[PDB]
Formats: sequence, structure tokens, C-alpha cells
Amino acid sequence: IDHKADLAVAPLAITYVREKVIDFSKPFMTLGISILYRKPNGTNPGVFSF
Amino acid sequence: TRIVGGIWWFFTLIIISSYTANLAAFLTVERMESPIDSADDLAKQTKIEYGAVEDGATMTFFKKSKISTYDKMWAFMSSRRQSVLVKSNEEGIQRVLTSDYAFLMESTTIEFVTQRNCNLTQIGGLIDSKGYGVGTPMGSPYRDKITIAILQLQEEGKLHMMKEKWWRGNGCPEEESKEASALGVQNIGGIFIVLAAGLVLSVFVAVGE
Amino acid sequence: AFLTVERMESPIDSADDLAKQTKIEYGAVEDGATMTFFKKSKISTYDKMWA
Amino acid sequence: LNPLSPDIWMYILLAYLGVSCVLFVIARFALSTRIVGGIWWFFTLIIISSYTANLA
Ligand SMILES: *[C@@H]1O[C@H](CO)[C@@H](O)[C@H](O)[C@H]1NC(C)=O
Repeated sequence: IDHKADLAVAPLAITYVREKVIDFSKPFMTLGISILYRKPNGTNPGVFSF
Repeated sequence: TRIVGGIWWFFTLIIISSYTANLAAFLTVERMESPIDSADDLAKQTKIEYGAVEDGATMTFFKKSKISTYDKMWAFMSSRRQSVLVKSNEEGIQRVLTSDYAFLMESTTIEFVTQRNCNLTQIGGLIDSKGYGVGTPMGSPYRDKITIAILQLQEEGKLHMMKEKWWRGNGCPEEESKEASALGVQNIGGIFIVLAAGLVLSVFVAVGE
Repeated sequence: AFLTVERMESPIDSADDLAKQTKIEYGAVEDGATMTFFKKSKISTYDKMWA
Repeated sequence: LNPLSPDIWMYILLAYLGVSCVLFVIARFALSTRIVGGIWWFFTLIIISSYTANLA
């Protein structure tokens, strides 16, 4: 706010207000919100699966 | 000998029909359900808990989202704020690990985590438009100099290597990508083993006499 | 076909099985604080149950 | 051939050849014949049922 940090580097999603007050540079990295899940384990019933 | 042969044949037909019907039902119910939940479409599911970091970027995005797929997710998260929402990223990862719970988080953090440990997966991805970059509160020219540095940095190959070595970490075991619907070796090999056992027992009892 | 039909449905109906199915009926008190929660707080499966 | 993986078809072909060879050996060299027929019939039962179920 008081311009005591000339360069601002951090994980910062380019939001509407942030672009409104900071003319942000071109995006270093393109990304978005993703969903997370546990890997589905393979329920092996053994060799005698029939 | 006619009656016994006929009844044995009828019994064989009934047994093979029942076995095939039951196996077909089992495989059909296995294949009908997707191995994962509906990718990025946890609506109409309401069984796997899902949420994001409390008052985070994903939480804020889902608050101001009017898409039919995401407004239902926001309503579910708000109705269960004390349960699905978590304070920190590591808390969310632990909650996903400990119980049936899906988490919504920035893509770079998801890939970083799923590369750190391979007991976790990233289902969809890039369902939101955002990016990371440096900034300057004033309309200075040196930020534009930084932007031209960005473009000249991507014009040659240096970003990918440093990005990967910062996310590679430890090795991850190989996993399937496009495996078909054929039976696995472990799925059927039992009949092969029992056939071999029966054959060797028959050979032994034949050579015994 | 018979076994697939009788195995496709979840043997124990849950908070999602009832919404997708129609054979089993469900209901509650007429606006007895149950469907008042159903009409608002639009959750996909809960919206299906409310409808 | 989608329901059965190619290695399974390798195994099926080699099992057929092996059962044929062992039957020829037994004939060259009837309870044992009955047991061999029964185990081969059971193997055919399981393989046809698995193929039918998966393809269904
Ligand atoms: C393995 O998968 C089953 C099937 O959904 C489920 O119990 C859970 O996701 C896993 N169980 C573990 C890791 O004990």
C-alpha cells in the first residue's frame, strides 16, 4: 500500500481487485483450482478370483 | 443311462448359466460405477465429502460462482462449513488421506503434493482461470521490462527444467493410463493353476497304477 | 439380467441411492422443518428429493 | 478378443496344446482319463463363463 516493496513475487492469483490496483505483469504460470482425491487402491482378491 | 445322462446335462446347463449370470452381474456392477467420482462433477453424488481451504482462493471463487455444477458444490460446502472446510493445505491433505474426502486446491500445489507422495491423485484440473506473476502498484516501465524478460525466458528452454526439478522430488511408481477392459492375469490365473494341479495329479495317479 | 437388476441397486439405500432411484418411496412431515430445509439450500441430490 | 488379454490367449493356446500332448502321452502309455476330462471341462467352463460375462 505504501509502496515499500518495489517488486512483489509470491503465489498470487490474478484477481479483479488485484489487477485493478496493481497492473500485474504477464502471468508467470497459468493454473487454476483443481480437485484432490485419494488414489483408488486395487482390491486384489487373489489368484483364485473366479 | 439315458435318464442320468440327461439330468446331468440339465444340471450342467443350469450351473453354467448361473455362474455366467452371476459373473456378468458382478462385472457389470463393477464397470457401471466409475473408479473415481464424477470428474469435477461431485454434484448428484452427496456421499464423498468435498471442500476447500476456509476463506481461501478456491473458497472465494466458489462463493462467487453461478455455474450449475459449482453453485451446488458451494451450497454443500456452506451447509457443512465446520466439517468439509479446513484451515490449512496440510490439514486438507491429511483429511483426504484419513477418510473419504475430496479437496479443492490450486493446481500447482496439487501436482507438488502428488509428486511428493504417490498415495494421492489429481482428478480434473484447470477448472478456473488464474495465474501467478510479479506486480508493481504503479504504472512503472520496469514491470514491462520484467514481462519482456518473461517472454524471452520462455522463448528459449530454461523454464521447464527448473520447474520440473523443483517438483520432481522423489520417484513415483508407474501407473496405468489407458488400460483396457480385458481380464487381468491375477483375475483368471486361478483356473490355470487349478488346471495344472489337476493335470499333474491325474498324471501321478495314472503312473501310480 | 435379473441378477444385474437386483445387484445394480445398492442393498442399503443411502443419502444418494434414494435420489437416483424411483422404486423406493420416501417422505416426511408436511413442512415439518424437514422439507423446509429441502426447498432451500439447493443440493443436487437434495433438490431431487425435494422435487 | 478384447475381453481376454493377449497373454491369456497365449496361456489358453499353450494349455490346449499341453492337454492334447498329455492325452496323447496317456494313450501311448480309465480313472485318469475321467479326471483329465473333468478338469479340462471345468477349465473350459470357467474360461467360457468369464469371456461371456466380460463381453456382456
Ligand atoms: C481402498 O479402496 C476401497 C474401495 O473404495 C476403500 O475402502 C478405500 O478407498 C481404500 N481402503 C483402504 C485404503 O484401506
